Amino acid sequence: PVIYAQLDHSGGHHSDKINKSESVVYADIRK
Amino acid sequence: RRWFHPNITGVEAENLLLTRGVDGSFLARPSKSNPGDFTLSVRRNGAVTHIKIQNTGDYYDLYGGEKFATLAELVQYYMEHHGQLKEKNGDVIELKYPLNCADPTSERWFHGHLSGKEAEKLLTEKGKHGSFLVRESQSHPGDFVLSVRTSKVTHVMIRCQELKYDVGGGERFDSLTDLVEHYKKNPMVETLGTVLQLKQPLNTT
Repeated sequence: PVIYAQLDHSGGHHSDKINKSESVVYADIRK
Repeated sequence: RRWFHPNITGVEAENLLLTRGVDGSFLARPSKSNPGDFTLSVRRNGAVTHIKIQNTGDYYDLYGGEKFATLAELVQYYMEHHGQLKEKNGDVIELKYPLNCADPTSERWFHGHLSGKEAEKLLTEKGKHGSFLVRESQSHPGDFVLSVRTSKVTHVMIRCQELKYDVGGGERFDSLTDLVEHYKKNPMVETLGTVLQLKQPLNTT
């Protein structure tokens, strides 16, 4: 079936934080 | 943009990339092998490669590498940073050309990929009381959002599952347009009490 790549994440440098952007809040709706 | 295809497996992704795509075309889609995960499917050298996207609930990554709060941020990063997607023999995987998925509606109140903050800016600058738009959810790939100006901007998640659309588990609709029309005639109201009238669309440009 569907086969997936084995990535190489070694080499260079990567951050350890979660890259995030400013987000909005989603309202609650009355039923 | 428009690289996210909600309703497809890797086999269908391969069909789309080999028929409509070129080398460098790519898309994202849900994972079938691990429900909850996502996948990139990328055309390279006349064949398709699939890349697993881990979704921990706090971030997305490629089982390693940089971590991202949203799927769109992961995709954007790997489009913009050449050489960071590589296999063990050194072969680079390049995300060059989004293979576009058709929009769920043709109406001009649908803004496609538009962040929540971008939508708030749009509604505060160009909108009036009761102005509204619909956009893709960034935090829930495959879902949508009704953003309404009332001054504040309110965002209402629209769940999309099995080609049906609903708000908060309420009445379900066969299309985005049907849902919007309904809630124009029957304005929803927040729990805090604010009535979200859909008075006029804020149209794309």
